[PDB]
Amino acid sequence: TAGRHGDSVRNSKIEISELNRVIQRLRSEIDNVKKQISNLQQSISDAEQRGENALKDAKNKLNDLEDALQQAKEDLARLLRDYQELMNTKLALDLEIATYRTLLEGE
Amino acid sequence: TEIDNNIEQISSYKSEITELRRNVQALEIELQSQLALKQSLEASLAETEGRYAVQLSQIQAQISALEEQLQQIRAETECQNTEYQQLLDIKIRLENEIQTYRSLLEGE
Ligand SMILES: CCCCCCCCO[C@@H]1O[C@H](CO)[C@@H](O)[C@H](O)[C@H]1O
Repeated sequence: TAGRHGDSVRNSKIEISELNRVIQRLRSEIDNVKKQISNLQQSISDAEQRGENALKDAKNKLNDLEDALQQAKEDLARLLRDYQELMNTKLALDLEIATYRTLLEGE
Repeated sequence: TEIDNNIEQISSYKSEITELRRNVQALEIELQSQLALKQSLEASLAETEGRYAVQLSQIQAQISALEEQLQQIRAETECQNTEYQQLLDIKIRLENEIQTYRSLLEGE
């Protein structure tokens, strides 16, 4: 019967067109995801080099600070031994003074 | 035989439709797999970045502590410069004064 046959051929052809457009859509989206992936890998390597540079800079900063700390300690120690010396001297002079004072006391 | 040509053509369309469907399934699966990979790479990126940020944070903590102690030591050193200077003023005063008395009694 004519109608049924025209219908079979026609709906098959149209189903084929349909399928072919969705195949194209799918392949396009797979291409998308592959490009995203590529970008992600590049971003990983980038993040690595950035992180390493940061670590290096920070380590240099810290090293400089350790050296500065040691230096400040040495400054302080020098100052403290100088102070000890000075104090010894001053105590000698204090001795003289207190002897004369005790002299005035007995009178 | 014309109609027979048409019929075998219908079996042909059947065949092609089957094949295109199988292709579509394969492509859907491939899309799944690719998306999976994308997500696991998002994970790997988060790992990388987090690890580096942590190690940086440890070091930065070291810089913070060190800067802190450095500041404390320098402050102390300034206080002790002050104390020292006061002690020196006192010393020189007593010393000069004594020596004035001495030189006077020797020289008067
Ligand atoms: C408040 C703390 C001050 C103490 C400072 C001690 C001196 C710094 O430390 C020491 O200095 C010596 C001579 O520079 C070196 O022989 C030592 O290697 C070092 O540990």
